[PDB]
Amino acid sequence: CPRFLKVKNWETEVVLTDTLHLKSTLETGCTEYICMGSIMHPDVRTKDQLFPLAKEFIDQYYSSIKRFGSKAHMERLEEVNKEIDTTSTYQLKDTELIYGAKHAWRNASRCVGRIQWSKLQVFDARDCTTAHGMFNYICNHVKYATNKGNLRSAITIFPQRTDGKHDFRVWNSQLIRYAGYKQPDGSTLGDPANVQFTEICIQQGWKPPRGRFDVLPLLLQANGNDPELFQIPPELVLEVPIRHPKFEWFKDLGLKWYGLPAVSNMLLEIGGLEFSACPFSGWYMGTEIGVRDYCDNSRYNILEEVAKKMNLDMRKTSSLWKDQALVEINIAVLYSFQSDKVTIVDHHSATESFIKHMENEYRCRGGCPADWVWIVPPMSGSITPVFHQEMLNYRLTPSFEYQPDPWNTHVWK
Amino acid sequence: RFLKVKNWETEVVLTDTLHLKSTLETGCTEYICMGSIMHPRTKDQLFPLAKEFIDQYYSSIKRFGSKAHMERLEEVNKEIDTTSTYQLKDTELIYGAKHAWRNASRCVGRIQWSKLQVFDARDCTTAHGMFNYICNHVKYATNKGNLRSAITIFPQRTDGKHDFRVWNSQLIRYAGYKQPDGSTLGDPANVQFTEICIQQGWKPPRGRFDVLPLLLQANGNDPELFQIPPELVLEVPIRHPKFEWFKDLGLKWYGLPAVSNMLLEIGGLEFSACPFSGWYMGTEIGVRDYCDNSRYNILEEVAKKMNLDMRKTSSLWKDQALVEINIAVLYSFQSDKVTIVDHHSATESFIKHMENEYRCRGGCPADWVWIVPPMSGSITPVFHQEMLNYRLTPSFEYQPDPWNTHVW
Ligand code: HEM
Ligand code: HEM
Ligand SMILES: Cc1ccncc1CCCNCc1ccc2ccc(N)nc2c1
Ligand SMILES: Cc1ccncc1CCCNCc1ccc2ccc(N)nc2c1
Ligand SMILES: C[C@H](O)[C@H](O)[C@H]1CNc2nc(N)[nH]c(=O)c2N1
Ligand SMILES: C[C@H](O)[C@H](O)[C@H]1CNc2nc(N)[nH]c(=O)c2N1
Ligand SMILES: [Zn+2]
Repeated sequence: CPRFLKVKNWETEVVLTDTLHLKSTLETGCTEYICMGSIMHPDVRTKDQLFPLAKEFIDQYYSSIKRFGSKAHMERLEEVNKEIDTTSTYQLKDTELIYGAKHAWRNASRCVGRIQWSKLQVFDARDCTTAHGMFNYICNHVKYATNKGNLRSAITIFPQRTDGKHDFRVWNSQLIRYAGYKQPDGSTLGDPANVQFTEICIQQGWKPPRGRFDVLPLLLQANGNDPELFQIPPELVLEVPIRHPKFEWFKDLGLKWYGLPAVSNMLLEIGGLEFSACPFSGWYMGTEIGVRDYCDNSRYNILEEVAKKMNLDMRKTSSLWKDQALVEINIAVLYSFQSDKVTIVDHHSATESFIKHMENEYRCRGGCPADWVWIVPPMSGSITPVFHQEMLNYRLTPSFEYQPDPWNTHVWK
Repeated sequence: RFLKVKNWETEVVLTDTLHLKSTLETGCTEYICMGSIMHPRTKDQLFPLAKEFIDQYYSSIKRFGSKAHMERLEEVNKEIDTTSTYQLKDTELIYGAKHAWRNASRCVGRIQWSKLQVFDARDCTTAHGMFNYICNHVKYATNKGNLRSAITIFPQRTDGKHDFRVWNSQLIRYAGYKQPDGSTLGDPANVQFTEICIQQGWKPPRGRFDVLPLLLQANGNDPELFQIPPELVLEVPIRHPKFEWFKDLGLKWYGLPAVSNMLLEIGGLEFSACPFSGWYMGTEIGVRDYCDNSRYNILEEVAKKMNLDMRKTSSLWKDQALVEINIAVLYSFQSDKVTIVDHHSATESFIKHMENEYRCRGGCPADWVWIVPPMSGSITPVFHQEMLNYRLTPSFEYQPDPWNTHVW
């Protein structure tokens, strides 16, 4: 690998130089003969595996606070090494945990929102022992992050993995999501994405209202025990009914969505340590709701219904009736959130901010890993600046990772 | 290993074995992906490449290891020995050109790959000859609006000092002019090429949509200017089926997209002039040509006529105007009976093509970054389709612009 890799923006002709890729730690899935850039996803660490991973991270941390090679750095190194040697693992200091979480976000190549990476409230939940305790921590997170509509990014970090048989897990994919119900006739009520999880909740004892927008209960696993069900207090769940500034009929569609996107099924990796329960939240880019949640054929799938209300010619694809309806739905989502003073960002503003962030990162850090396939929004790609921006994708640690769904691996007691 | 690609909407899983055939580099490594980067002979080099190609050709016609196949290899080897190169048979040229298209990972139009009219222009020696061949291509491909895919192939590279080149990036394009007030008139993408034409004696009309002359280089000589006969240049005035004011924008485009600056590589041989043409997908014109900030950049004017509120981005005024412009382009071509395909129909055909290719070929190299359309991405099926990208030969390649190489 050459020391300097250059990226060009084809619209501005700006050329940036990447050196940070030299710090890449993991595989992308690509090789010199194949690219897997559009592939969605292309037992514990031993003492000897853990040693260099910890040192790599501790070095990175002390370099970041301008104390590299200091007495405190050398002492922390020795202390960590001693701990790994005597206990097969180690515990992060609060400072290091905070640094690690912010950097996992900073390193998330798929995230367009990273200009915000240094403003992340970190909740240390490593003292948690029970599902009830996890419930308490999660409620506090939701309330803090929601902030009456003035959303604040946050992460709550539960105890790290030990032997792999005592994992903390949030079984939910996001803290707040809507149930989906498969009907005897093959139709689906609610969110089809969530049918499997909904069925699991029902089996565990959840009594479902069986509506279109039912907030799912939390299914929480502490210390490897069987997961337990909890209802999020509804006053903590901020929702926005969707209406359109021109179309008075849009409200009659009965759509709404929740304000807080809070992904809860990822794994946070810091210094070789694995935090299998680390729910984090930011705020929405409008297209996540207006394009994907509402218009994906396998999701709420509303294009036809909206197009019919718009009196559109739906006989030919070339009338672009779908595209026309898609825009109006996204206008409505943004309009409804702004009207209710719930933080949201449009895809133009978000990508423009991301470009500035990327330029700053190249300047101060020597690069910014970015996954074009994910960064470019799902509508109007080329009229956003990110479409024209060459990117380099690579994996830096600390990082957020995918992990298997817990019902697939859980040993029921 | 066999690699699986999944469609996340349909849950269809395909199995790729074809990638195992590639030997050319992608640009990525195990540690860095360059998937969004635009651009990541000798006798000794020549024979194995030739052999590789002759082998797959005789395999494709189910006569691998035949007397014909063996005689051909023997023939090619002697020819490389005694002349430092070799000449393709007509059958081989056609097979190779079709497969370069078939292997073009960035092309969403590949369901048409085996329907390609190949014009053999390897006997051409002068720019005048090049002009004749190109006029014939344009006339055949245009076909009064019923567009037909075609490629015209000029003599291959010999020593690199006698290249045939079409200096135009496409056979038909619009001039761009830098103005005193620092603005650009016409297509800003073509400002440089336009200046070269002017320098060489082209008298510019200095309008918004002036069809550029052809600038043609034969056998490494200085390029020469030619005017395409205007009756051969099919154009479409853009109007809108609802907005009667849209025609007042004075917009038009040409019907024939004919890319002329790529290099066609077959069996180690390099065809530096190989203009090829198909037909448009509407977004090429309506989104990129018309709405790129660096191109005609019409969103603001259009949004004005639509009386949209343009104070805040979150009104999505850009997205609204964008859809209407793309409706106009499709409507206009269709009303004039000029072949064009919308991004919905095109991507749908591409998914079917992928399925065909996995079934009969073991895979289909595809570049998601290029395949997904520049508007309404996730409401087309390719957005949800995992793709594998790898490099197969015969292929179309980029080459440097001739004005950065040519000594006059
Ligand atoms: C502050 C506002 C934020 C915005 C506007 C934002 C925006 C986005 C968007 C639009 C995506 C693509 C999601 C999809 O299409 O499914 C994404 C992905 C991602 N975000 Fe951000 N994000 C924000 C905050 C955060 C925070 C606070 C974290 C972690 C601390 C984070 C970590 C990630 C990760 C790891 C991904 C990749 C997800 C995956 O691969 O499934 N983001 N972000
Ligand atoms: C017949 C109808 C066709 C359609 C609708 C079509 C569609 C497209 C589109 C939309 C692109 C993206 C181009 C861009 O965004 O600049 C593309 C790329 C490409 N097409 Fe096709 N195409 C067609 C025929 C052909 C033919 C006949 C050939 C060659 C014989 C071809 C070879 C290529 C190549 C090499 C690329 C990649 C261009 C690059 O890398 O710059 N296509 N196609
Ligand atoms: C996991 C999966 C598999 C197949 N299809 C779709 C998915 C969903 C992708 C999950 N990632 C969603 C995600 C993650 C982090 C986010 C952070 C902020 C934000 N606004 N949205 C996010 C959205
Ligand atoms: C030339 C260039 C330089 C820098 N960045 C970007 C580019 C754009 C690449 C141009 N490719 C255009 C192209 C190629 C083949 C096509 C075939 C059919 C068709 N309808 N359009 C095509 C359009
Ligand atoms: C096949 C493809 O990789 C897949 O559909 C991806 C494309 N890009 C994406 N980009 C974002 N932001 N979110 C997604 O879910 C996806 N899905
Ligand atoms: C940076 C990025 O690679 C570049 O803008 C690409 C993105 N995808 C594209 N896709 C198509 N079809 N055509 C293009 O010119 C581009 N440009
Ligand atoms: Zn790659």
